[PDB]
Amino acid sequence: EEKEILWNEAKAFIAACYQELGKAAEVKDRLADIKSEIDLTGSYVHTKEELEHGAKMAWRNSNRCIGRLFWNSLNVIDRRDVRTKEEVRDALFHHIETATNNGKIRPTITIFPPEEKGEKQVEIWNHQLIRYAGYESDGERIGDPASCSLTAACEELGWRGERTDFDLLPLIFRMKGDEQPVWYELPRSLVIEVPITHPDIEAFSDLELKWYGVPIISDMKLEVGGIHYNAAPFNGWYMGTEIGARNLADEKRYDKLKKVASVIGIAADYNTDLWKDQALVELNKAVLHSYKKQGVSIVDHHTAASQFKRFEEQAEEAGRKLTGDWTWLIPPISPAATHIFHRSYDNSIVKPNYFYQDKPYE
Amino acid sequence: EEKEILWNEAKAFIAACYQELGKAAEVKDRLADIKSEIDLTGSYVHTKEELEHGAKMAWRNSNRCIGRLFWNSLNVIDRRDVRTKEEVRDALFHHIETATNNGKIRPTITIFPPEEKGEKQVEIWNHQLIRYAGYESDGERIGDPASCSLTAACEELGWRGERTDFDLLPLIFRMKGDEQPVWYELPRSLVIEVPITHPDIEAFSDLELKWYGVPIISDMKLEVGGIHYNAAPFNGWYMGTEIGARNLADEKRYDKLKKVASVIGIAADYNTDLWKDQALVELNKAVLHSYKKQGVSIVDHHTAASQFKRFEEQAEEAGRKLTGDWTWLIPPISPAATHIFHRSYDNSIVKPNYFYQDKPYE
Ligand code: HEM
Ligand code: HEM
Ligand SMILES: Cc1cc(N)nc(CCc2cncc(CCc3cc(C)cc(N)n3)c2)c1
Ligand SMILES: Cc1cc(N)nc(CCc2cncc(CCc3cc(C)cc(N)n3)c2)c1
Ligand SMILES: C[C@H](O)[C@H](O)[C@H]1CNc2nc(N)[nH]c(=O)c2N1
Ligand SMILES: C[C@H](O)[C@H](O)[C@H]1CNc2nc(N)[nH]c(=O)c2N1
Ligand SMILES: [Cl-]
Ligand SMILES: [Cl-]
Repeated sequence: EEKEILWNEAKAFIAACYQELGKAAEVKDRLADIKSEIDLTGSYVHTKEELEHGAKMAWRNSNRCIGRLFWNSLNVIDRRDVRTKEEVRDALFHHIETATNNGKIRPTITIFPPEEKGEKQVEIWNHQLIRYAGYESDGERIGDPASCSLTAACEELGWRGERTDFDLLPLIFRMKGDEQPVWYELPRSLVIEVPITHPDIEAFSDLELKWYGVPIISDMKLEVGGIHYNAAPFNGWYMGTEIGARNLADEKRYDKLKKVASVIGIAADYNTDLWKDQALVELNKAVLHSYKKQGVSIVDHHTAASQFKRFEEQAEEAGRKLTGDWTWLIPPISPAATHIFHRSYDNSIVKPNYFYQDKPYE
Repeated sequence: EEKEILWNEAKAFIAACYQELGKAAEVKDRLADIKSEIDLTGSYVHTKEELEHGAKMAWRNSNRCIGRLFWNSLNVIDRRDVRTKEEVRDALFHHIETATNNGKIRPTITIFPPEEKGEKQVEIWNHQLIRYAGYESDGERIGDPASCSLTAACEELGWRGERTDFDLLPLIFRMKGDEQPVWYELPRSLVIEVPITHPDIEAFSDLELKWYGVPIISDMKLEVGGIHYNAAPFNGWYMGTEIGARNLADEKRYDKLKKVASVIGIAADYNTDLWKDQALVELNKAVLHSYKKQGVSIVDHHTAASQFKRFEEQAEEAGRKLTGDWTWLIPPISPAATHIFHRSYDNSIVKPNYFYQDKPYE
């Protein structure tokens, strides 16, 4: 019946995929082959065309992503051939280099071997391939609180962070058949970072803020036609509010709004002064300016929502229903200044798609 | 069976109301009386205590309101005695005067006779008792677009607006048995308005903006224990974002952000400059400053969310489940700077409550 779930998902995906690719006449023969393959082996293997179009459909179906206009130009790297930890490590280094593209970011996904019987072949422990460490030791908070748990697990395995506020975590992943994950320090030449400065306020550099160029999510499973690719990291470029309203501003993250208020010269004393809102706007302006100045791709939330509107129009023109999660699509600053705020969205789950999965620590 | 819906809602309300009022032993006798009264007359009449506590429960159950901490201090005015249009007009003038309270706003509801067999006794055409007119005549837009339809209906009945951007609409309501509503101009001495100025930027007054002091909603039905009070206007004080992010900023309302940008001296040319977000913050700061300076009650969205957090805590302490609509509770500026953004809310409908109802025009 697990086998039954597979065939049913398989029928649905192939029919849809081949219809979109102009190959509907080949559906019959392909499903035949697949049915025999499940019969004998307990699974089936995607063609390169299937896998590529499946990852692109999965992005197109991600209800929580404002960035979907560009779903059809996803760069897909097929690494179902990897068998060793060195090959996995090298494929991850490669994804970083090719996605970064000297700052002109290319949306990319690298796909590793799928689960076999719910049994992972490769288990990545990172939440993003590039992320900062976090520490908490009797009172003292250093770095990114969101990474405390993973940082502690790494330090169990013999790594030691320098305890700056921006230590890069090592890649950490376990292979099927190994008891402990291995880890590898990232080579700094592969990692672009951006110092945060403000276009008008010189003192803003006194805060000594920075962020990394490319968010490479490695904590989600790609599901395509009943095959579960648990290890399949993917990246876009940032929308500036993710850095300036959330990573740098949230009280449970870097918590910088009182420091931002002080450097832009406003009091942080009275709710009615709206100092938090003012500080959020100047911090977000600094983040966009800084990425643009350094030649690293980024989009502001107004341009992003306009692109998303085109995505909605495109879907209607193609006869496809649109699904979305309004609570994630609205940006955290000036949401009502976007068209998204003023309409509603059907939050149904459609596959192929990406699904969150929790880590072995945690 | 309509009679059956009534008794069932009646049983539920009395039991709950009397439990909260420490009167649970009187439930049996009261329900008995009520059952006979429905038997004979097709309905029942609330005691003054029931009606007052019911309106207060209905506020406490309004999922979309961030202001519910103060539900138990609602001022309830019982006007189930009115029979003429002059009495209705005078009760509405009175609500304005007593709610305004010289600027120290008192949350108030005036309750008129309920529907009898779905038959209204009094039908108020206004959406708020104080609101600005709107006009559109081949290209030319004047005043509040949200009021175009109602403004046109009034001008059918012989009223004529001066066609400023801030004409006050007349009260307009129909009585049972009359074919046409009547209308009455508001006396300006009852209506507080606030000129919008900025605490730091002198030029802001060049925009010649103003808003009215008190939002008095007259477009909703109060439902209490199966009795439908369609005419029951109620007011709070404003949260500043309602004026500055929505009434004055929205493209389909007064649409002032490009004018705000020009007067605060920033360019309105590039999405990445975040000029809309900057203009929204300065406009919202001006609205709070201006209401405070004039001595008219208002709350900022940060203080409001903190009060709402106390409302959540109070509900837990009392053993009551909390219901809310996250999509309306988050403020339209800096939503993620409030605790509301970071939790989830059960959007179930609980009665007594307030329910939207559409107008005869429209
Ligand atoms: C190309 C530029 C891209 C931008 C600007 C963009 C923007 C975003 C943003 C702003 C979010 C919400 C984050 C939050 O509010 O917490 C998000 C979520 C998401 N995006 Fe995109 N995205 C892009 C590319 C991609 C790509 C290439 C994929 C996959 C192939 C993807 C899949 C998703 C998914 C699955 C989520 C939900 C993540 C979760 O539940 O934790 N996005 N995106
Ligand atoms: C005392 C100060 C009050 C404040 C600051 C307040 C604040 C607000 C705000 C900000 C909204 C959302 C408006 C929007 O985003 O579109 C709202 C909605 C609402 N409030 Fe309150 N409120 C207060 C008092 C009251 C009172 C006294 C009642 C009734 C007795 C009430 C019942 C409601 C209802 C029913 C809605 C939903 C309206 C709709 O669906 O159109 N509120 N409130
Ligand atoms: C490809 C991509 C591009 C982009 N610009 N942003 C994103 C958003 C990434 C992102 C960053 N911080 C936090 C999250 C949420 C993490 C998260 C956590 C939990 C518990 C569940 C769940 N579904 N998701 C997501 C992804
Ligand atoms: C008592 C009260 C106090 C306060 N500070 N704000 C409010 C919000 C009033 C308000 C103002 N503009 C617009 C709306 C929404 C009107 C509205 C329209 C439709 C179609 C449905 C529906 N449920 N509601 C509500 C009410
Ligand atoms: C249904 C959809 O979410 C709709 O556009 C809502 C958005 N949330 C809202 N939130 C508030 N505060 N006021 C509104 O009028 C609306 N309309
Ligand atoms: C379930 C609840 O709405 C939750 O707090 C959400 C709020 N919406 C969100 N929106 C974004 N963009 N990112 C998040 O991580 C969350 N968490
Ligand atoms: Cl991030
Ligand atoms: Cl209003």
